[PDB]
Amino acid sequence: MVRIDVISIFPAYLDPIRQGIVSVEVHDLRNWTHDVHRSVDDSPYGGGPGMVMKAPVWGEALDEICSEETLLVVPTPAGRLFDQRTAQRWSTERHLVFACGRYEGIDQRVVDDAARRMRVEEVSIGDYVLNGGEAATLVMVEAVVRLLPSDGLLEGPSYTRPPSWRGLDVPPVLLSGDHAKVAAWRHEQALQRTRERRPDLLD
Amino acid sequence: MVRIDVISIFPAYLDPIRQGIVSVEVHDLRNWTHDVHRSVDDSPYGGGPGMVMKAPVWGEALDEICSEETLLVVPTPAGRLFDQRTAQRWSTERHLVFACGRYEGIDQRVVDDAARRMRVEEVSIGDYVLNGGEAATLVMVEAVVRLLPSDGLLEGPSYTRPPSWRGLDVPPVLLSGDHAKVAAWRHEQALQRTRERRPDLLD
Repeated sequence: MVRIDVISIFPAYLDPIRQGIVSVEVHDLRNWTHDVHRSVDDSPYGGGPGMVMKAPVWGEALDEICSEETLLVVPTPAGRLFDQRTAQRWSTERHLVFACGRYEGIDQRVVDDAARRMRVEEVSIGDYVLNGGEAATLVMVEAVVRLLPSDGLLEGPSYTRPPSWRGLDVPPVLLSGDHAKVAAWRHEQALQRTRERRPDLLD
Repeated sequence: MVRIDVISIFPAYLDPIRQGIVSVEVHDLRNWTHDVHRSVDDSPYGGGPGMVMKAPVWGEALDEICSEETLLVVPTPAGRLFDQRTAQRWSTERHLVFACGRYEGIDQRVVDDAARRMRVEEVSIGDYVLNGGEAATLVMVEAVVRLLPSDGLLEGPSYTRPPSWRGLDVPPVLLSGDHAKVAAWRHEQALQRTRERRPDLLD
């Protein structure tokens, strides 16, 4: 079984996660503050365009939630790219914890301190800016949980009934179901589409 | 104002979207079926590992929701990569529609038919497999809506109080707040981190 914990200051963002192989629980980071403010952020050393999430609050939260077996994931645009190989690899773990940052991110010593007792990976789901880690966590959790109990080319187009719709016909090779003919046409289609859309996959 | 419509067979997945500049509305694709089954899929022409979403159901739904000004977005792993430039570009539109596919995707003639009357973009948020477009839509909507009323390097680490926590000290240059010194150290840090984590950003 995989146990998954998510720590966020916007726990309600993680409601779709719910939509004995996996266990999920969402935690409000403010539960580990000790002031009337329930403050989780403070000014950046050296100056900066926003606020940085406090290390003591996070340290206390990870002290409680994590053990030596935990794989701590930190969603951040400064991280390594998430991909299908990572999702598969994470699917073999027994405890995943997602630390969702807000504002300009989390004090770096959080990750350094945590790395003393567990494994930590800083990852980005893509080259775009979000308000925080929550949406990225939803994507990575979905990608992992679905793996629980021309491959380098894009998928080509798929078709179903009817054979003709609004003037557009299904390619006849697909209707004349010779397996060799279909596969050849599909590899041609996958090739052209990869060239058109993701030439980097060929370099 | 940007009007955003999302069409899905799992509309409840889009609840966090709610968390006069933007308008959001989620639609259940099954509302445009006309059979007791409320069937949205059928067998793939030429054979395939799963089912393909029907073109008539989708055509009817997009007939109702889209107009000539609509930018139709189709989340799919066969699409162009979503990035920050796309998010900015989409933020200038007046009507975004997200067509969330399930199973092996949507009959390709849906996109071809739609492209007769509107602009259509097939996009992927990253190189990983999800169960459907819904989670990707949450990511792209967040990325766009937040834009409404060493740049090639990763962000380096950020620090806030205290100056020493659990044996780990904030780099002294950040405490000795010379703006020139801070910036130089930060560009060095951003450089090394990009090299370590995303060498492709340098190629």
